[PDB]
Amino acid sequence: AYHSFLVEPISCHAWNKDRTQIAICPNNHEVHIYEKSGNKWVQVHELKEHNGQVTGIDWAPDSNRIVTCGTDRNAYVWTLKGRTWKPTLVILRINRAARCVRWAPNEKKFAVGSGSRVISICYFEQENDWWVCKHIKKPIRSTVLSLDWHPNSVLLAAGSCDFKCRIFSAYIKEVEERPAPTPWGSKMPFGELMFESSSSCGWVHGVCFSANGSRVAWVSHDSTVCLADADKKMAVATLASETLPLLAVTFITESSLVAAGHDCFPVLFTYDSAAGKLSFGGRLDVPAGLDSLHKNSVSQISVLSGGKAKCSQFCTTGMDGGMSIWDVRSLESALKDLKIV
Amino acid sequence: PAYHSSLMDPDTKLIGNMALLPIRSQFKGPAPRETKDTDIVDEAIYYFKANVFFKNYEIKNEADRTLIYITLYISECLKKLQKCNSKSQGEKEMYTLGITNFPIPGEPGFPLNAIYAKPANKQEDEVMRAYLQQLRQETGLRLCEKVFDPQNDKPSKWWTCFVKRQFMNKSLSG
Amino acid sequence: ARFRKVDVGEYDENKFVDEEAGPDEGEVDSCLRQGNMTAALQAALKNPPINTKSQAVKDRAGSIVLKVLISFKANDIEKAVQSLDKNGVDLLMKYIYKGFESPSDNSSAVLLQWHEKALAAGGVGSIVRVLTARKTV
Amino acid sequence: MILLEVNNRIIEETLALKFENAAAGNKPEAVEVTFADFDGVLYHISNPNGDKTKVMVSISLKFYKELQAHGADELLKRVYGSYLVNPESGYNVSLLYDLENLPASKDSIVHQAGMLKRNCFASVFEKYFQFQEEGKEGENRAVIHYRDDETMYVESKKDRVTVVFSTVFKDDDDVVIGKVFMQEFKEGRRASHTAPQVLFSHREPPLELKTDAAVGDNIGYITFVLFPRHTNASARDNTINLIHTFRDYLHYHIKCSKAYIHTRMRAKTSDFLKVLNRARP
Amino acid sequence: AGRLPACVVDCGTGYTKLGYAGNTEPQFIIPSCIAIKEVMKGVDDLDFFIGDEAIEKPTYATKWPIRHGIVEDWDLMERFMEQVIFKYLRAEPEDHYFLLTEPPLNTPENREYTAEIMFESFNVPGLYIAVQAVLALAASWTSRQVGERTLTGTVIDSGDGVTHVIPVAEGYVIGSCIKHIPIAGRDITYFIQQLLRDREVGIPPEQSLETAKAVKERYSYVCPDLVKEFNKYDTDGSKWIKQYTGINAISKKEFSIDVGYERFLGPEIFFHPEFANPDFTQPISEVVDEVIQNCPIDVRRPLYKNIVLSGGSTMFRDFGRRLQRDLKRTVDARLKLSEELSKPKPIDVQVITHHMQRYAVWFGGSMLASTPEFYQVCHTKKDYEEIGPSICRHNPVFGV
Amino acid sequence: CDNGTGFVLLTEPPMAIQAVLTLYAQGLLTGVVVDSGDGVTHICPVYEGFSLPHLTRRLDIAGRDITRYLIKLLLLRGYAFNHSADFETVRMIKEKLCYVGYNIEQEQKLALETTVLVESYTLPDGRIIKVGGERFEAPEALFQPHLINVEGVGVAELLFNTIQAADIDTRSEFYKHIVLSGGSTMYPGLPSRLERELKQLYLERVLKGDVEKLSKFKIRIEDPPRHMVFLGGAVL
Amino acid sequence: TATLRPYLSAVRATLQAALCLENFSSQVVERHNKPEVEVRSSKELLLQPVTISRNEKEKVLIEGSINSVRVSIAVKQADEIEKILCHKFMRFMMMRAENFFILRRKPVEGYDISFLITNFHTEQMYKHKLVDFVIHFMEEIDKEISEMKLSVNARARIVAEEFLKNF
Ligand SMILES: Nc1ncnc2c1ncn2[C@@H]1O[C@H](COP(=O)(O)OP(=O)(O)OP(=O)(O)O)[C@@H](O)[C@H]1O
Ligand SMILES: Nc1ncnc2c1ncn2[C@@H]1O[C@H](COP(=O)(O)OP(=O)(O)OP(=O)(O)O)[C@@H](O)[C@H]1O
Ligand SMILES: COc1ccc(N2C(=O)CS[C@H]2c2cccc(Br)c2)c(OC)c1
Ligand SMILES: [Ca+2]
Ligand SMILES: [Ca+2]
Repeated sequence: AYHSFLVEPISCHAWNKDRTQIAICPNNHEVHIYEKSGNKWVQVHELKEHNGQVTGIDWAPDSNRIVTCGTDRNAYVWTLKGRTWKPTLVILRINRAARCVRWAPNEKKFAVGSGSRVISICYFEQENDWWVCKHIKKPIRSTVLSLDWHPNSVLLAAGSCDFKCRIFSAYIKEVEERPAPTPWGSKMPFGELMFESSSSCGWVHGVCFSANGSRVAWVSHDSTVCLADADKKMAVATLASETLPLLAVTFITESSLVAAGHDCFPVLFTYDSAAGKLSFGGRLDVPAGLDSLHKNSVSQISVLSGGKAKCSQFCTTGMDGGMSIWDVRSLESALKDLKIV
Repeated sequence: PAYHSSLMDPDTKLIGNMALLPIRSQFKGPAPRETKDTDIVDEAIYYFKANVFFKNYEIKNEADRTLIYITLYISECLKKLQKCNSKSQGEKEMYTLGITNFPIPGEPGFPLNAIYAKPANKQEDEVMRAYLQQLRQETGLRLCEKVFDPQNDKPSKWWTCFVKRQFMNKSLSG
Repeated sequence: ARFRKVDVGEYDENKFVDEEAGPDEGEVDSCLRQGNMTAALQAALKNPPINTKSQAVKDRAGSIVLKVLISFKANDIEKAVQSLDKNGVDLLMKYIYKGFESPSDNSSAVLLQWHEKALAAGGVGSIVRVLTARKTV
Repeated sequence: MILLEVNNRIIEETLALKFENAAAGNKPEAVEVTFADFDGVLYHISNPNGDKTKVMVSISLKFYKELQAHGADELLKRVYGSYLVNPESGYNVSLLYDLENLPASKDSIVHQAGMLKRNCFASVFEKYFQFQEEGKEGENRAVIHYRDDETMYVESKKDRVTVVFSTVFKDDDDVVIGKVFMQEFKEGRRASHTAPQVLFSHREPPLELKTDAAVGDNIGYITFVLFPRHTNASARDNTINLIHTFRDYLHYHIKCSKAYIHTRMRAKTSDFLKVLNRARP
Repeated sequence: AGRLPACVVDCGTGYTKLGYAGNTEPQFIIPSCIAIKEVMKGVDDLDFFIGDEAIEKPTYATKWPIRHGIVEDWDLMERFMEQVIFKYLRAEPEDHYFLLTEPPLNTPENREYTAEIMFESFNVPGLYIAVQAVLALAASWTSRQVGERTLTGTVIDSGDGVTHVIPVAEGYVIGSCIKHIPIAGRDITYFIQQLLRDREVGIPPEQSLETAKAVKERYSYVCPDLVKEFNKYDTDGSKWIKQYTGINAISKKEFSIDVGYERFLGPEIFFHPEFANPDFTQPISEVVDEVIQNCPIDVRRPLYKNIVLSGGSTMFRDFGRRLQRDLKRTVDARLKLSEELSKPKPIDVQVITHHMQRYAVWFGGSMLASTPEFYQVCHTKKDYEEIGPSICRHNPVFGV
Repeated sequence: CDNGTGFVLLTEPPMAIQAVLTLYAQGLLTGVVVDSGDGVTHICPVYEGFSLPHLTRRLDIAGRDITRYLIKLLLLRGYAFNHSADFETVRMIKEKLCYVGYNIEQEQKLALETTVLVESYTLPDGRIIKVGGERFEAPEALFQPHLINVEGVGVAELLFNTIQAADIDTRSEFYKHIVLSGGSTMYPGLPSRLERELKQLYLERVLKGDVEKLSKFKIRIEDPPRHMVFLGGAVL
Repeated sequence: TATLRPYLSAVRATLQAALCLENFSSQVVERHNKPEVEVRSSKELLLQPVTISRNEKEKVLIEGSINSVRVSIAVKQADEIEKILCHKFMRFMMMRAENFFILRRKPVEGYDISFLITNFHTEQMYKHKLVDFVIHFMEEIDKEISEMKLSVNARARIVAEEFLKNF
């Protein structure tokens, strides 16, 4: 199920709680929100505040709040008042572009990765009435490309151009408290580096925690996909691909990953817990001048329903301005040789 | 720009929104009697060759409406005069053309309907029709002595040449 | 404007910093004379100088692997390449590109043949890892 | 246009207009014109002392003395007769036309005037085509510097007359485009076996120069060997008309060659841009 | 200057002016056309003619590369220069600096393309791309009305394509304030052709335009008032109606016709376009006033006091008078309403008409390329070599 | 109300002080303010609470100058601009396309060797022009006055001397609290250029050359997202 | 040839692996955005430069970075006339780099022509088509250079004949 929102790139997207609306960045300074009406999409909002290209974009489900970050070095939390979205400025205190952003699952915090080689954890102080933030600096040495929160809203996965996937503690006791011990460690003071990949090459474009947080997976520019298992001393299974670099990835079950990138199509990866190994599960997109649904690189993927434990539908957006909805069930029946988990 | 009538008077009468200007004529009609050396028909004929090239004409006085009407009618005379073969045969057909019931303001066929007021009632109607006809018989009579080279059977090519131009791209026949 | 000539960035504290012997000559030579190619390739793709700053020792390994690729017979290339594992193909691909940097005689003619075979086994991704490497042959 | 013309259009149209008016009975208009020709020639057409009934045509050539040493004055006198007068200060030859006393066939002198330059050159060739014919050998060859850094050498031999040109190529590449052209001249007899023979040397001067020859990576030497069928009285003029335009003929074509390539480049570059913009959605 | 005069080329929509600097009149004035034959192998690219010789070639197609509107064919222009140089001017291109005139508001890219041809193909020792308006202004310094050099003024260039109203300040054109008028020498000829079709008989069909163009150049003028003029004509047709004759190509016979109202009616379209153009109705005097009014306040009077003419279509007798008068009426009228709306010091409007008008641009170009200044400012072959064609984007101003 | 030499309880022009209102909005009492608008550019050091008339300097180069320079620059590239007539037009071009170069030698290479800097801008009359290297050439005036024929040292070196002529017990506080203010301080890269320029100067005229001791040089130029002066009044 | 198809094949596979770019805001300068392969101010953003040679004269240099790729081509120049024709042609195209938005105004030292493809190009154009263009370009410039050579020679002959046959 492919839909064209524009011939230009969809820099990033984010869906609201009931996947009734989707927010996309048309490769510019704004964010357009579309809503489904029958079998059509109807544009309903336009968020024009960023004075630079929007890079990140997320939607806190329950509080129904949208957060955005752009190359203008700013982040804005958007709150819906009546029939219009109003932006509240958050000072990230970074001197370089913001590159990505994600709300923690508990909706009380949000992290922004930037070209300042730092991660800005933001929260609201209802006292002085506004958003502040603490910086996670060490040992980041380059631009942070992607982020993903662990289910406990404390552990944070981050991929940067220094070729590393790292897990940091994002503990902000001003709005939450003592995180319960996790297989990644018991001590989680703010900024604590819980884990760092070992590879010394390949920019890490995407990172993703599994539904229960015991596993983190990342995709690098050296055309490889990795997964670290905390229930196995943080061992890392690696799989070198024969094709182009993946740019986005996410679990669809505790042992299955779906990624997409410059090949322009979604693929499947499975993890053998026992063997501690990853395998290529195959192409999910089965047949301009291309046999793929998207006509350019897919740069984002997101779970629409079933969560990361039993994903039934997922979404991809790419540089072709396309947005595609994939149904796991339908895929399994169309590719009888497909084996998930 | 174009050439406008200067005969409008603070005491000039009206028939519709046209100016009922006097004319030195022996034909019958409601036209006031003219005493001055020249009148509205003379003014229109003097300005013809120049005005006929213009496409846009700004109506200033109700006098301009009478002036425009005569200008358009002159064109009609040339169309008919052209095919004549003697000042005499020409004068004959000027009468015959002057008698034809051309369209009047408010009627289909009369151009400039957005500019000329329609006769308000049956009286204004008959009087307007009478004033236009009078103007025609008189205009047509004077053109002849202007159009036929002193050597009869010769409608001057200097008049005939205008036979295809249309003042403001309009026509009393179109 | 004397001061605008010193690149202060040069001493910047953000300037990223990378994480800082070869094949057995006799082994491959044996396999070569000894009889067959495939084993020679594997011996040649062994212990690459990925960690030595010496351009000489790196060029040393290069010469060895190269000699093997030329000694091969156009029709024995596919078989050999296919004996390698993914990591092997990746490393082979790196030697082929290093080869392209030293044209002599018609070594490129043969290197292009190996590239075709290596590409068939490792896919475009093996080339990606040639570009991605921070430590190389 | 492949061959270059030999007559100056400005001279011809300026005289033609004046004559047409003189014969029509109109008063004379004043005339002042400065212009040029190839090989650094400078002309001047004017009214001496402001007398409009008089039209003077003057030509200036830096190397005129050399042509004078080879019968130039005598030849010009034959062709122009009474129209030739003392030269205007700054010029070497001056033609004078009295608008009040013109010949019956004006169109005839108008064309001879247009050839003023070519006629200043004529004598050097007639002298050697004359030697060759009278079997007078051993006569010293002539050296004409038609340009500041180029020379033409003419020598008569038993059965042939040789005309050598020491030409220069500015753009180092132009030497190459030139070698290509001279190569076809070299093999010309494969196209016309009776045509003159052309030899070509690059950097090295021919034997016919045995004399301050210029050695250089940009100097080209073109030898034309003219035979009796080219030098006799019947072909002589046409031969002179061709041979004297050779050097400018070669450079003219080299430049037109580059023009034709520019069009090729425009067509190809344009083709590419189409394929590139087709890569857009 | 050195030994040889520089080459000066002014290529117009309809005619090209060629010659050597220093002269008062061009040595050649030919139609701006080129006739070609239509995978060019051999040397077919050289089989072309230009100017008059290119107009009615039996087996060649005529082409007009220069004309407001369509993209420029550089192949055609480059070829054109080959003959301009080796056939007409007969100049060794490497021995002469060249001055070429560009159309108003020409892009800088086109300047680089011109430099590529001149330096790369013809190997000239120097090039100068001149702005017509500046040369026009300079040409006028030749007038007895203006005895003091100035490069501030309003240029009215009317030739064969479109008439331009170009304001110049201290030598630099205020491009954002340029305006053009859909009326020129070709429009006028076409109009006179229509008036003649309506009256005169015998004019050879394939000579209709030819005869009009001739009547226009020999008998036309701008009258002060239409009705009065018409009256003079109908009153004493003896001293106004002229006679014109020509030879009809197919019979080589003479055909004569009466020349009449067209004499003054043709040029009238400058002042009343609606006469022959349904889409344009703004009188020239108003366009000029409109243009000047759009320029900086503090330069408006200098522009009004130095409106300069240029081009063959400004050669009609009393063109300057008519224009100055109509422009004074418009200006004086406006100043009145402002006073009558409450003390603007009267604005001096003056249109300059001089003897070197028909070829104002070429003449201006000739005079400039005859000065020592010209050789200093002009870009050289070495500059083009070391910096590239971009140097020809800017062409220094001088003369004052 | 904040009054401006070009645009519009009341702000007051250097030499409520505008420099303090700026620092104030940042919740600061000490620090040096660099305010560049449409007419002039100042450097106002503020010590714990209020301004210091002395040591405050000024630069005869700002917005209007950069706009003017951009007009000359576009003229040298073949575009027929008039200094009085198109001033507003080029100003908009300046605001949309101009920026400050980090490494000039590097910027010149990009402009001279590639077309990545080339941007199109449509003029009011419909014509389309192209602006490339002049995008960073115009603002460079701020660092090299002579380019626009003005004597001086350039905002960067000027900012250096201001803080050097200050107490040694304050130099640190000031250095780590330089804040930008004004429309002419929004050129992308301006903050970075200042920092690089300051480090260079420091290493040469302070550290005399001791490169190793540079790393511990605390340089933080605050370039807040927001017309700080107006902002200052508001809060107060 | 027997060696052209294999050469172009290697070049194509290499270009596809290198044309994997994304928008990248400067990390060194506040709010700038520059082709990393040109400024090279962040070692970690540059990929390894690689070459593909056909022989010792014909080759291609491909330099990757996170947001741009520089491609340099060593064109086949068999003789003198071919050398100058190639230089004139490459120059002709470079003077027009703005319309040829993926060309570089000057070649990397050692090559005859260089391309600079950025994320902006790969965003607006199908990267597989840009790959095709480079390969297409490589094949076409040899043909064009050959046609020009024949063209010069052919016109040179007719020119010599025309002059000679008039004597
Ligand atoms: N005396 C004259 N009166 C009216 N028109 C004339 C006169 N002489 C020449 N013309 C007209 O001048 C026109 C040519 O003018 P000119 O060659 O100066 O302009 P152009 O440069 O060719 O065109 P443009 O400058 O617009 O590109 C022709 O229409 C010619 O008929
Ligand atoms: N985004 C921008 N980038 C660069 N310059 C800008 C920008 N926006 C405005 N400017 C310029 O900054 C100047 C206006 O600055 P400001 O708005 O600070 O002036 P002002 O406060 O009215 O005057 P001053 O600040 O001189 O009293 C003008 O030159 C304007 O063009
Ligand atoms: C329509 O074809 C043209 C394109 C460009 C120009 N020219 C220029 O752009 C710079 S000067 C002028 C010109 C004039 C003669 C030859 C050459 Br090449 C170029 C030109 O002359 C007006 C014609
Ligand atoms: Ca002209
Ligand atoms: Ca201010």
